[PDB]
Amino acid sequence: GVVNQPIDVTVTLKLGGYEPLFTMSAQQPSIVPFTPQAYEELSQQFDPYPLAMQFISQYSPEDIVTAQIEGSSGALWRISPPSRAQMKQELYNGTADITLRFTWNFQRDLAKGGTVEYTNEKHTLELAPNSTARRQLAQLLEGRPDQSVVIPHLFPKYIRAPNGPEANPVKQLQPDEEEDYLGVRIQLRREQVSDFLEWWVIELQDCKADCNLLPMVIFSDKVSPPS
Repeated sequence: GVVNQPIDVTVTLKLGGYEPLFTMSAQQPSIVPFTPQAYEELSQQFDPYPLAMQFISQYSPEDIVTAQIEGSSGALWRISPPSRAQMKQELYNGTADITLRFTWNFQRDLAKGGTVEYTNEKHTLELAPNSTARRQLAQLLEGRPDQSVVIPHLFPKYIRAPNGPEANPVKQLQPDEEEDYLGVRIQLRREQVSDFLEWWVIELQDCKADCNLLPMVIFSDKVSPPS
């Protein structure tokens, strides 16, 4: 088989039908293949768990990458003034759930082999009305720069990029599913020029050394040569 490494990893964070808060596309050299050191460290992390190790042993270091996703959105927030107001009101006053969606889409090079260029999926959370996170997110719109909100269980760190179009978080490494996804801290950045440019910034809640990066670990099944 042939290594089938993503050449683009694109992720988004979107609240309801509002203009997406955060978009980012990682490409070379932000897509970092595992070294034997990385593979050893991953193996040490999951050593106590035979199920996890059985999954990991199916992959060579070359089959695994860390997408070092920049947490500052790649684009200015596009939202119109009335929709920004509607979003604030819905967050605060809405009586229905509001969906928060984190998407990922991995592009592959078909010239190497394989048949399915993109493989993707998403994780969604329903933010209940009047919930603390929902009110805190709404509060960020007031533009106090020191403020933030943590959304628990939003970022699936370990994802498989198989030959087919559906890229699921790896259950063997995240056996409690959503409960094993990482918390994400969200902030709104503003620069004075509707008299402010706005963009959103996310980081892993427990980030330490490189809070600007959200490292997504992607296991790619090998592919057959082209035909």
